[PDB]
Amino acid sequence: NLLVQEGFEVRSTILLDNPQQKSIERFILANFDNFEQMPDELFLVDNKVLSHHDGRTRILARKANVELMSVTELLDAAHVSGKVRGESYQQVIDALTEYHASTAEHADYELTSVEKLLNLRKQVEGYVLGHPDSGRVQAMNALLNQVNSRLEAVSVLVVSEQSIKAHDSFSHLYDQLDNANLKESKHLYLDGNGDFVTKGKGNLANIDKLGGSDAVLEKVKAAVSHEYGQVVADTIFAGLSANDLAKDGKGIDIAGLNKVHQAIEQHMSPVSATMYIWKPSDHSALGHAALQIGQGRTQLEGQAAADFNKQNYVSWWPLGSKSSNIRNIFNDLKLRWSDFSQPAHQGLNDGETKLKRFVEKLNASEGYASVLLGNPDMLASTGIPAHVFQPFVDQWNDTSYDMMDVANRFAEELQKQAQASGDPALVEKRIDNVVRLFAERALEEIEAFKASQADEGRVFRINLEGLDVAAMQAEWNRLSNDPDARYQLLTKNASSTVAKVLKAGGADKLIGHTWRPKFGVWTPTELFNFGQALQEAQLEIAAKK
Ligand SMILES: [Cl-]
Ligand SMILES: [Cl-]
Repeated sequence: NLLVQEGFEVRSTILLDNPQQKSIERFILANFDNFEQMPDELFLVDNKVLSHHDGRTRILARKANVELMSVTELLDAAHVSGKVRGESYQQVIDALTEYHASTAEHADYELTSVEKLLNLRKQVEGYVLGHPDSGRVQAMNALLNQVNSRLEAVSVLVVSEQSIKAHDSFSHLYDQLDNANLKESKHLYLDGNGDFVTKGKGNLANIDKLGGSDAVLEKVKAAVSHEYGQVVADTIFAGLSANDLAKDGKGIDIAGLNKVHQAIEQHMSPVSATMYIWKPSDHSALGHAALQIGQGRTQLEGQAAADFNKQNYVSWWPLGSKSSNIRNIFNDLKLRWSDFSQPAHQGLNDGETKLKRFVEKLNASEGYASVLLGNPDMLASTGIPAHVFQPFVDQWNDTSYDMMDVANRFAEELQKQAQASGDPALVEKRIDNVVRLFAERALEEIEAFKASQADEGRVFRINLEGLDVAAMQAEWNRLSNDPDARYQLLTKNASSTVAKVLKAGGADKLIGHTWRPKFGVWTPTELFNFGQALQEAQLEIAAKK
């Protein structure tokens, strides 16, 4: 047989764990049945016994094998003849795709592959929250059970655990609205488990018995309180009427649930966003705009809060990626307007020089190939499909340092791809744009920062209240989280990207009417005046209470 040493270890490298030196040890070897057939890791935390083999965490016993369905398996299970796949169904399919993607080169308990898993849960739940009569629900429920089995097995080993939002949070509810796509007059009800649900067909009874019970309103209150404490819950419900809470003044519809959402936000964080407007003293020069989205309801601490902050910063490219792209093409730098709005009581030279000698070096397409294969984060923004470039990226990276032949062979492929498309002008412009448009844009920005440090203009700030932060965060996430979204930022004003994010957060509702910039195009001077009208709208709203 084999001996066990100090969790524990076994040797003929196979770890073993008990939650420690009790009579639970008697239950352990009982389960164990064989010699070479042993999982790398094995655990005993509760009535559940769990193992980690390869990259996969499983829950083995409670004294049942659980495969998450593949996308095609799900296509077979959610199939409903005659019906088109709607956005809600697409959001799920995509989230499942992104998940199985992550278990390929990660352990299931890594935070990346858990955030993936959570989003799946988030997307399934909202599927059902918003489409209770869909012929899809059976398959969704089957998938949901699978996900929760996965979360349960895995969370034991997730290191932080903080990102995992309690099943009884206000967040865990609110998160479902995104993929629910619910009409706001729709009410929330509770089922025979007291879970949140909406009803369509068995509807009439619930519709008739509305004032009859407050279990729904009290569940929502209980949720807020479990997450934000009784003080927050007391305070924000104290100033929410019954008709704020529901069109008809009974229970809670979705409009109401959003008012609970926003209310929590104003409480935790009075300002929704800060708009920055750089007005250079003018070399016949260009003005700049950016927006910092606040933290709203979000409860994060330390490093993760700083990260969240940087990722909520709106410009012509997401900030973490801009930063790395800039280093990558050469190899700390701070690239926010907030960084230069300090005034005299407490890099941009090595980066400015390097970038000047890059654009002008680019202003003279074989060289291009070398740059994209260096920057794959940017190469995916060119519109060339992964399966085409990756062979070459791979060749460049690992295979023997035989670089220049590959760089040349890649350039050839780019032209075969431009022809295939049936619009080569367009393919070629897009590659060109990624490569060099980004360089020029980053350069011009760094130069504005410098111009501000050398006091050659003025950075204006507008602090905006009353907008839907979460909404703004999500919009900006759309606009920046895939390689295409980014190409779409690259080729427009920061001013307009900002205006799209403001509009997501409720801007127009605030101002009252639809705002149109002169000619229909955003500029920093347009954003500014917009900014100012939004501020005037808030006072003529908060002063109304
Ligand atoms: Cl949506
Ligand atoms: Cl800009």
